[PDB]
Amino acid sequence: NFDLASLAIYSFWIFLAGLIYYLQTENMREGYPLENEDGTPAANQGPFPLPKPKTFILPHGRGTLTVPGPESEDRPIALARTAVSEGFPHAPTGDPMKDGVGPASWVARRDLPELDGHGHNKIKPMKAAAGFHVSAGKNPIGLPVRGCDLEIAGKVVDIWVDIPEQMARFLEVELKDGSTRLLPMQMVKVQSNRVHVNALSSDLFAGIPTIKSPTEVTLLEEDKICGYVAGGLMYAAPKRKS
Amino acid sequence: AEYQNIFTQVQVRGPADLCMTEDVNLANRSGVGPFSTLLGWFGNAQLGPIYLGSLGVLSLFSGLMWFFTIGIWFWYQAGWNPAVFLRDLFFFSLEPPAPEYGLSFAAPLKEGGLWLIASFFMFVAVWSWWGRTYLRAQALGMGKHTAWAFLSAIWLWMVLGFIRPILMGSWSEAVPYGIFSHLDWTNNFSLVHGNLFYNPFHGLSIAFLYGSALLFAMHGATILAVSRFGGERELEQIADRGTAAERAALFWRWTMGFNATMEGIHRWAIWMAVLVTLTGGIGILLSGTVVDNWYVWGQNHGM
Amino acid sequence: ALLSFERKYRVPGGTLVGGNLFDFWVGPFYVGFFGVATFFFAALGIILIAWSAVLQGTWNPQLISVYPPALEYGLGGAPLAKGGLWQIITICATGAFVSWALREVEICRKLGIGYHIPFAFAFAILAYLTLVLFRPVMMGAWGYAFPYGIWTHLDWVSNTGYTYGNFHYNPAHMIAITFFFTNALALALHGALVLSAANPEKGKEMRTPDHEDCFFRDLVGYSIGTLGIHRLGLLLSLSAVFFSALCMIITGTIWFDQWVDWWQWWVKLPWWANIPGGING
Ligand code: BCL
Ligand code: BCL
Ligand code: BCL
Ligand SMILES: CC[C@H]1c2cc3[nH]c4c(c3C)C(=O)[C@H](C(=O)OC)c4c3nc(cc4[nH]c(cc(n2)[C@@H]1C)c(C(C)=O)c4C)[C@@H](C)[C@@H]3CCC(=O)OC/C=C(\C)CCC[C@H](C)CCC[C@H](C)CCCC(C)C
Ligand SMILES: CC[C@H]1c2cc3[nH]c4c(c3C)C(=O)[C@H](C(=O)OC)c4c3nc(cc4[nH]c(cc(n2)[C@@H]1C)c(C(C)=O)c4C)[C@@H](C)[C@@H]3CCC(=O)OC/C=C(\C)CCC[C@H](C)CCC[C@H](C)CCCC(C)C
Ligand SMILES: COC(C)(C)C(=O)C/C=C(\C)CC/C=C(\C)CC/C=C(\C)CCCC/C(C)=C/CC[C@H](C)CC/C=C(\C)CCC=C(C)C
Ligand SMILES: CCCCCCCC/C=C/CCCCCCCC(=O)OC[C@@H](O)COP(=O)(O)O
Ligand SMILES: CCCCCCCC/C=C/CCCCCCCC(=O)OC[C@@H](O)COP(=O)(O)O
Ligand SMILES: CCCCCCCC/C=C\CCCCCCCC(=O)OC[C@H](O)CO
Ligand SMILES: CCCCCCCCCCCC[N+](C)(C)[O-]
Ligand SMILES: CCCCCCCCCCCC[N+](C)(C)[O-]
Ligand SMILES: CCCCCCCCCCCC[N+](C)(C)[O-]
Ligand SMILES: CCCCCCCCCCCC[N+](C)(C)[O-]
Ligand SMILES: CCCCCCCCCCCC[N+](C)(C)[O-]
Ligand SMILES: CCCCCCCCCCCC[N+](C)(C)[O-]
Ligand SMILES: [Fe+3]
Repeated sequence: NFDLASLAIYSFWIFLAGLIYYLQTENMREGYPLENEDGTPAANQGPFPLPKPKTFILPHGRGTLTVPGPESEDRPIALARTAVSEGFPHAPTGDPMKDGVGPASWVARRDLPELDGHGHNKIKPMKAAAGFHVSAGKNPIGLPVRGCDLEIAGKVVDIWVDIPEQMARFLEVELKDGSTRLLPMQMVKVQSNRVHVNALSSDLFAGIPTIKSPTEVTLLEEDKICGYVAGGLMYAAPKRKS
Repeated sequence: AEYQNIFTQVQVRGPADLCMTEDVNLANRSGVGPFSTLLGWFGNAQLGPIYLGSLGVLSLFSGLMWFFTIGIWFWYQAGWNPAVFLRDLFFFSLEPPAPEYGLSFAAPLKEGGLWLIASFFMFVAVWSWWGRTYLRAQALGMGKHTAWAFLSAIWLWMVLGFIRPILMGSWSEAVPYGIFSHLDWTNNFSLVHGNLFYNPFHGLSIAFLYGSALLFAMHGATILAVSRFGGERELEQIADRGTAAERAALFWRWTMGFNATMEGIHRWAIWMAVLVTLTGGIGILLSGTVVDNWYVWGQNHGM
Repeated sequence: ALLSFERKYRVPGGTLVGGNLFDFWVGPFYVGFFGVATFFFAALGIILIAWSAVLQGTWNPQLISVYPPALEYGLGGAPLAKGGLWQIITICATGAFVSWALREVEICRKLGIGYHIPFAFAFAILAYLTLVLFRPVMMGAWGYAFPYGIWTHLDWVSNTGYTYGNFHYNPAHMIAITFFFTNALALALHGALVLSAANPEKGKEMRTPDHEDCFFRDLVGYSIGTLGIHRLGLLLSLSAVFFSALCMIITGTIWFDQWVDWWQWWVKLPWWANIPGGING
């Protein structure tokens, strides 16, 4: 009536309830405790406790991160509460593209470049990566870059490539006024004669944030560049036709 | 329409990573082979180098002896005829000794002795390979998760041909070496034991197998959708959370009320997959050892 | 309530229908127009199941079961108790499932991410529809669909499979199982690989993607890479469910014998089918 097989399956469901509870607390190491829409801690936090802290040791002497810890956005958030009660949207109080909110948001990451295994810059533009070149598909360097209004914004002058992983992560585009911005690889459609970008119209390339160096990008600069560009999908909608 | 990040658009080559530094004993490393344009359209294009230590030579040799032992036997059933060999490749079978032979090794070659010899070669190939997965990680300073996850598969395998047959009294309970016959063995095993759908550890095994497809479809789609924020560089997103990890988590929070962290999702993933063979091996091990009829056993205890 | 980093993301916009009338949250859940459709279909469809439970006469959850109309009913509609519940619930389920996918598309848009997730979910919806709508319609009866019960729906699988001998011999079923097992192999390695880099041997710094790629090249001579593994995982799971629908949709519509007879197209080929010996000689 109470088998060993019977004992095994009751045991397993008990292990399972403990495994799920363990797994859930492990995924509460970012973002928790939950907050009310005014930034103060919410009363009802769920029935799983916060996890005891753990520590990663960054290579090449870059410090130790410990999660969970005190969370700070570390930047001004340009949005207004619109509602007496909770649960409603929050209004951009500015240029949400320039202010970095909504689908245009970025994160206050360390203002350094990602570092590969031997400690070198992880992303370098081809002009400075000792050894690299193009090997298949249409080579975009030289090609004109075109936005969602169907006007041109400049030309590809380089490719920023992943040194250890050997892939292209950015196009470097030169603007009508002669400066340059980085285009994320994922956000472009390379073709036989051009390079097309639905994210932005020609006139919003000038607002892609700019780098403090011509052969290194930083993690904080990568977040600003990419958040801006994807935010164009919503915020550059008036330009977009067809 | 929009770029989908399913196939790489432009491919770039540099010097290949020889992977200096760390503790890998480069005496057992090969050179680096060709690169593949074909492979580069979907993933990396670097082929090799491979690490071939003493433990990997052992694995690879007894691995081939397993394959060749079944091959000879397959040719012998073809009467050494090349045309028959092809006509019946999926129908041949190398089989364990008859039930009368017990747990004995006296069985003559043509009546199961060969099956014991192949299974010894298999046994060595899989285990020395498991030592490889622990040592290659050890060399690079990594964690042992790959070895431990491998241990879940070896469990089910070990139960099928070795632990359950021993506890049963005869090698004839073990699995044959053939394409269609191992399928036939599987269908009969469920019949002999009164419908494996009613083995609750088989039902768990299926929930985790379906869930592994659910989980991997969510996680792949989710990382491809935040790749535009460099979301596939997950270790840095663990070191320094970016907008990629935050957009990903908020999609799931907004959709089903909870969500993961860039690290934590890989814990879910390793456990989902591992529990397929953990619960599977248990289900098989109790079949016929402790329960002969699962459907009947089901009625007496719950459903 | 909110994740600590969440607020800057809750901006207006992205809806496909309704404008800002459903553009708000309830707890963690985004609502949107299709989060209201999702609620109607799913609630009603639940009310039909509870009602089906008093008819059958039990509030035991394990035991409740809802069957399609009998084969004799064909494709026409059935009395509510003689099959119509299943028939409506099916509409309710299809409604909720598709509404959920379009809710995911709104969410992708307000967050400005790709539309990968609800696209992958649509394969799940189409395997479902293959079983309850496509295959039953192509054969002529709702009765070829499966019953909605924890334990009954398992017996339908067994009855259906054994109608064609050992269903293992369905070649599409072979390819799909091959994708299903390979998916779980890849899901296990990818979890163990990334967790071995972020959680390395004691007394060591965090590993880098350099080491992920070194580990697999040591191990098997090739590494698909951090973007390949995620592409690969999606492709594995989605092709497994594709050949699932493929293996079920040809069974009993264009193929009717024991599935093992399919393999004679190779064994009975005339220029080796008469040879002495082997298995088939
Ligand atoms: C795929 C081909 C077959 C099939 C073959 C099998 C086999 C074989 C088995 C199951 C088993 C299960 N199947 Mg079934 N099953 C199919 C169709 C379905 C559908 C559906 C709407 O199409 C659903 C919801 C289910 C659901 C389930 C669960 C009862 C159980 C665990 C699966 C799991 O973890 O999945 C992965 C999903 C997750 C991990 C996420 C959580 C899923 C939750 C648990 C599903 C909730 C079901 C709920 C009780 C029913 C809907 C109720 C409404 C809420 C009102 N099956 C079709 C008919 N299914 C197993 C079992 O133990 O059965 C008794 C089993 O052995
Ligand atoms: C008619 C047939 C019976 C049946 C009989 C069985 C039997 C018998 C078994 C299963 C088992 C399984 N069943 Mg059942 N099953 C049926 C119907 C189903 C249905 C369905 C929709 O109807 C489903 C979804 C399943 C699902 C499953 C899986 C969850 C499970 C196997 C997991 C796995 O990853 O194995 C694949 C993985 C392995 C075998 C491990 C491999 C590890 C080793 C080390 C690999 C070595 C490789 C070697 C070296 C090869 C060389 C390769 C080269 C070197 C490259 N069954 C019916 C009821 N089922 C298993 C189980 O555990 O049940 C409890 C099992 O043994
Ligand atoms: C004894 C029976 C026969 C046999 C007969 C059958 C039959 C008959 C069928 C299969 C099918 C399948 N079999 Mg077979 N099969 C056998 C042996 C096996 C073995 C084995 C090791 O022996 C394996 C691995 C498999 C494997 C499989 C897969 C290829 C496939 C099941 C997955 C699928 O289609 O998912 C598809 C996924 C879904 C349908 C999920 C849909 C989910 C939807 C969109 C949402 C639900 C959400 C839910 C309601 C939400 C609830 C609330 C939440 C909890 C909040 N079979 C034996 C020989 N097999 C099935 C198939 O191919 O179907 C197409 C099928 O019908
Ligand atoms: C957690 C459960 C899942 C799982 C996990 C898993 N498997 C694993 C691992 C993990 C975590 C490993 O670390 C390990 C590995 O190294 O993966 C890359 C492994 C592994 N899983 C394997 C297979 C496998 N896993 C399976 C299943 C599963 N693995 C589960 C779904 C299955 C099935 C039936 O579903 C199989 C077949 C291996 C690829 C590998 C272990 C390798 C090994 O032990 O090799 C020893 C044998 C040899 C080195 C060589 C033998 C000779 C060969 C027969 C080839 C001969 C070829 C001949 C010369 C030419 C012709 C061939 C023809 C086809 C043309
Ligand atoms: C295609 C690859 C895999 C996949 C993909 C996939 N599924 C997904 C997603 C993706 C990418 C989602 O985005 C979505 C999600 O939100 O996940 C958290 C979903 C999801 N996959 C789910 C389940 C599920 N997926 C499964 C399968 C898989 N889904 C595939 C293997 C299975 C099975 C049996 O293998 C199950 C059980 C949910 C967790 C979720 C879908 C949630 C949803 O659509 O919710 C809205 C609807 C409701 C809350 C209820 C509607 C209820 C009906 C009106 C009444 C009940 C009817 C039903 C027919 C009864 C079933 C009886 C059973 C006893 C058989
Ligand atoms: C060209 O032809 C030549 C001859 C060159 C070839 O090489 C052709 C080769 C082939 C045609 C190969 C064909 C191979 C197959 C069809 C193999 C298919 C295999 C399977 C379906 C495997 C199914 C599962 C088998 C299992 C579960 C085996 C279990 C192994 C045991 C756990 C090991 C136990 C050890 C024992 C009993 C020995 C005891 C000794 C100890 C030291 C413990
Ligand atoms: C409602 C809850 C009910 C609970 C009922 C009792 C449960 C009993 C326990 C179940 C076991 C669950 C935990 C299993 C996971 C163990 C975590 C683990 O593995 O810890 C060591 C880990 O660091 C090593 O890996 P890394 O962190 O990567 O080094
Ligand atoms: C009654 C029979 C039950 C089953 C018998 C045993 C079967 C084989 C067991 C396999 C378990 C799977 C591997 C463990 C889970 C995955 C590992 C994990 O999540 O963390 C591993 C962790 O520690 C890291 O170790 P270190 O690198 O040494 O710190
Ligand atoms: C000279 C050497 C000859 C080599 C011959 C080539 C063999 C191909 C085998 C497997 C490739 C598929 C690998 C898929 C499983 C990998 C799972 C994984 O962890 O991927 C992450 C990635 O490896 C890092 O980011
Ligand atoms: C069965 C697989 C899914 C298990 C669900 C685990 C619990 C999810 C709820 C966690 C709590 C969410 N919350 C409120 C803290 O945000
Ligand atoms: C699992 C291995 C799959 C590798 C096959 C890759 C197919 C080649 C795709 C070429 C892509 C061409 N294009 C225009 C998208 O760049
Ligand atoms: C030192 C090894 C030399 C590298 C050899 C390069 C191979 C040619 C690359 C083209 C790829 C061909 N293909 C179709 C397999 O992709
Ligand atoms: C080094 C090979 C390991 C041998 C393990 C398998 C034993 C095989 C038994 C075959 C029977 C031989 N004999 C003499 C009884 O006919
Ligand atoms: C790590 C993921 C945890 C998800 C939990 C999945 C629970 C599914 C239960 C299916 C029940 C099978 N059975 C035969 C015991 O009834
Ligand atoms: C075991 C299968 C059932 C899985 C149910 C999914 C868990 C419910 C998730 C909702 C959690 C959100 N909530 C209510 C905590 O805020
Ligand atoms: Fe990942």
